[PDB]
Amino acid sequence: TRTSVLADALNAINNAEKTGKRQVLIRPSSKVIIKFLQVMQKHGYIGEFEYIDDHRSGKIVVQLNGRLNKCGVISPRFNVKIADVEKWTANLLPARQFGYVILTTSAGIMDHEEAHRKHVSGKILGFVY
Amino acid sequence: SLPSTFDLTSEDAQLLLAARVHLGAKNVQVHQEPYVYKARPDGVNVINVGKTWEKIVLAARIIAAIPNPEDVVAISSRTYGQRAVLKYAAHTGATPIAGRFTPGSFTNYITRSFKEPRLVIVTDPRSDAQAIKESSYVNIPVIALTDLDSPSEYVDVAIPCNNRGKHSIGLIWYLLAREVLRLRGALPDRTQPWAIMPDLYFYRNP
Amino acid sequence: MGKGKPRGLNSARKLRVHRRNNRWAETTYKKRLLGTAFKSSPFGGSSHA
Amino acid sequence: MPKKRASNGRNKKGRGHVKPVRCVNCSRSVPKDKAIKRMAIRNIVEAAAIRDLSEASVYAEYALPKTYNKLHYCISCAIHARIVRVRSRTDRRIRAPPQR
Amino acid sequence: GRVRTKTVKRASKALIEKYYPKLTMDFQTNKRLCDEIATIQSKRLRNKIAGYTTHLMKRIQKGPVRGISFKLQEEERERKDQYVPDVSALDLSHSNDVLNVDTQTAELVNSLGLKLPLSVSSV
Amino acid sequence: MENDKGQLVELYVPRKCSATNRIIKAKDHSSVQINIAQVDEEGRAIPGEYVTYALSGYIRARGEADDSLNRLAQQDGLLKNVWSYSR
Amino acid sequence: GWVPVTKLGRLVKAGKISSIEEIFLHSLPVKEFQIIDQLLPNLKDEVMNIKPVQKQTRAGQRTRFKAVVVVGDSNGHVGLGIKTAKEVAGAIRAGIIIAKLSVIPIRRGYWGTNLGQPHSLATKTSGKCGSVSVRLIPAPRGSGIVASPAVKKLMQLAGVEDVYTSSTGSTRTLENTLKAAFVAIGNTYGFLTPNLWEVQALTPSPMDVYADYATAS
RNA sequence: AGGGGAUCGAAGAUGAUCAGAUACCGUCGUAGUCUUAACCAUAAACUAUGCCGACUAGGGAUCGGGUGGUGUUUUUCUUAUGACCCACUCGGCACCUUACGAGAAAUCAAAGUCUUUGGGUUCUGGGGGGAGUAUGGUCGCAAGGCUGAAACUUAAAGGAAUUG
Ligand SMILES: [Zn+2]
Repeated sequence: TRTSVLADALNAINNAEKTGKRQVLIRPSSKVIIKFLQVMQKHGYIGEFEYIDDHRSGKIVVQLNGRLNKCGVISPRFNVKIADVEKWTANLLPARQFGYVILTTSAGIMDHEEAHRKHVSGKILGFVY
Repeated sequence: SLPSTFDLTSEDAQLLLAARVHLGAKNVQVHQEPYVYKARPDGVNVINVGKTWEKIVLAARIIAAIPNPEDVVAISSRTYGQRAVLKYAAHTGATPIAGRFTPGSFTNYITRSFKEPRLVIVTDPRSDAQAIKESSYVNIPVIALTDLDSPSEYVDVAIPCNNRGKHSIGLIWYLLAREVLRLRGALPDRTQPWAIMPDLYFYRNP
Repeated sequence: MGKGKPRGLNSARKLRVHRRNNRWAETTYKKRLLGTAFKSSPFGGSSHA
Repeated sequence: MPKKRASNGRNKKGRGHVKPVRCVNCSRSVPKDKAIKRMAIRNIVEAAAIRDLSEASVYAEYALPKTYNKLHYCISCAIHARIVRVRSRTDRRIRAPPQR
Repeated sequence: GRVRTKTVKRASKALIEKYYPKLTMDFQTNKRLCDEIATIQSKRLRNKIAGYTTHLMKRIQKGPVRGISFKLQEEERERKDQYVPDVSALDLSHSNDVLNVDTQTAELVNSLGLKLPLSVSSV
Repeated sequence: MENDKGQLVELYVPRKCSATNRIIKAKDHSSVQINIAQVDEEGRAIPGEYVTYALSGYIRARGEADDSLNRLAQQDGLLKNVWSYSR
Repeated sequence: GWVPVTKLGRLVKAGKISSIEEIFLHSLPVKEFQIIDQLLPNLKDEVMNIKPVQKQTRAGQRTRFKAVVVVGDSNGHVGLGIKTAKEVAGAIRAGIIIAKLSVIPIRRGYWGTNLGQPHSLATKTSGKCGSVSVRLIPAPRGSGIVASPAVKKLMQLAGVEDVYTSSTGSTRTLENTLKAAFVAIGNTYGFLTPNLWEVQALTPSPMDVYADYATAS
């Protein structure tokens, strides 16, 4: 059974970008996927995407750019205590220059640079770069 | 963009349909592959005409771009195309290869038949599989006169053609040899059929 | 591929107990816990005698 | 000995362990899939004549029937001359029969 | 078992390729033209070149051969392929009536061009 | 690809594939350069001017070099009514 | 003596391609030995090891000597070459030739802000060969090379100052260890970054411009 | 423990071969083979590949439905079913061709989406022997299952491929 809807979305994107595609169809759909994709949309990893509304659940279609490399997920949403973000950002990303570890918290759904300014942290969802 | 002139000659539509260029492509279907216009009854397809004549002019524009003429290679192992390639080599500078390719031609500098070209033109991807696959080792583009049966391994700019036999090989090289000379060459005007002849290509009696 | 082992947020118990079983398949761990050095090994589990 | 063939004894697929059948020569038990089934039709009179019987006989036309004997051979027995003959590595793959 | 060797056929190809003139049928005249140009040490090997070169002249009057066909032989085709026996008429115009195309091919003309000659068949 | 204030550090600022937007490596022997001529009024061709493309060896081996060329050509204006958006 | 074959060989002898970039940018082959000697002056040319290898014969065996050699300088170029001749010292001559033909660039960076010149890898790269995976992994200033002595010589020729490693597998096989690391160091140019997203004009190659001077007239 | 008991048949008799043959070959041959009530719970119980879920590549066959075709026939006249053909579609047993991926390699469209490592979850393993033995439980009328050690010995045992 599809226990993680968020994992199915980012899995389908990786197989498309590997083959050399410019469009992906994610079926299950959610609020959290739309919040996750809009962070990628700001930093230039993904172009435009449009939500098809079946009178039922949802269906998303994305436009790939040719910039992505990997878009991963970490399923057991571990708790993070601001100072311990240095462990996760070092391992999951390459280099200290750029990359994003997309996490969730009581403010909203931030990247690790955005969350550092506010002095705020919580659970983790996934990453890019 | 384009000269707003080469809009497919209405007289040349008679030459294509008489030679059976757009009356086949077999039942079998590789799935690239949008060069079609519906299926005829009893296991026969129909190739679109406007798509072919556009791509032949596109192929001529790539051949015209190279500065040194004696460079673009024409290849044919199939016995029908052997006569057509020899004519193309005579009109404009283009070293031909008839029959066997001899493996290690583009690679391996010891060989007597050592080419080092910047463009390859092929008749059949099926029979000339050695020519297309081995050309990838030293960064060479390809042009293929394919039909809907043959594969697309390293095949750039594939002109849709009819590889059943006889006529359409002779006609497509005749139109290529014309369009190469139209853009930088002998002919100062596109009008007047030009002669020469299509039947100077073709298969002969043994 | 879930890699066999339980990757749950509340898996704690099974993760700890599975390894106390698998720890017994190592000679240095097995001989330290059971203590054959005292009961065997002619010396009294010592350097010199 | 690693993996030799993919299909092996062949047709037991989407199916449990099947009925066996006895060989002709050895009287040895072997599966019906892994059987080597030749079908040998023979003229009931031997072709070395064949005229000599029909010359002296009664009636015109004459039926002159044929026996329809289906045979089975337990692999090792078939390597003695029967439908096998050991093959090369890539020659194994040809499922198309020789001749016809 | 008189199979001629490779070193005989090395000379037999090299001599006939360049010097197609000075080669006419018989042994004795062509034998005098082997020692003419080349510098062979022995008599046996010298005369054995004359044997196989003269044998190729018997076949050359009954068509060509693969690998041994140069200078005159490429030109001795050649008009036959260049100025072909055909063409009387065009040919392949609309000599036999005016295009016997199919139903689907007739419909294909309407989208692209406008009007060609059509004797449309029902298939 | 940058440093403090003065100049750009690095060499070989590499070519990206026109179809996929993927970096073409130095030893990737298979990559190609399609140079297409610039036509003028009533035949002709402008000498020393091209509409250049570049394809990676990855997609060329796959089989979608021909389909990718007609997509690029129709947008630049080197073709008419060949490659369809909807299919 | 010199005397070139092929179009690029004649082009370098005239003296138009400087050193080097125009070969690597446009992905041109380099089959001639004499090109890299003309372009790059500084080359080492250091031998790693020599294995006698046996093939079985009906009455004896055939001793043949493999020769692993590394090539580079101290800026950002490295190479590798293996060859198996029956002469021992002659195989080193053959090994140095082949390694020059497969010389390949490297992309360096930071490592924690710019300030001055770069002296380590930009991104975390890796390469596999057989069953030996290598992983690197930049460092800060003043850490030095942290790898096996065999791998250390390959990194010294590259001009990389500071880098960590994490080899995993049967790493004693010195051919597969270096050849796996050669993919990891060669895969630096390939991984996209925020810097390389900006679009460039597609330039004409040396072969297109200088067509008439090359080729035998 | 009952019934049945034709054929083949461990034990066993009994002819040859053999230096010996109580082994293969042959002639017979008890139990067993079949069933009715109980038991036993193991096999190369092998696709030597744990289940549920996505996504990635083409190609025709086939077994079951379900669609449409003035299609072909059946012919009792249109029939109307059926049975054949052409295209399409869900589910299933399988195959072919390529690897861009994976792998130590044989090979694999899953053994792919893993140093760019994280979809959910059960089970088993940690050099070779001693050993599936000792001992103690527990289960069976028995045969034996399930559970399951160490002292002590040793530098190799092994997998896939290449030459001879
Ligand atoms: Zn048998």
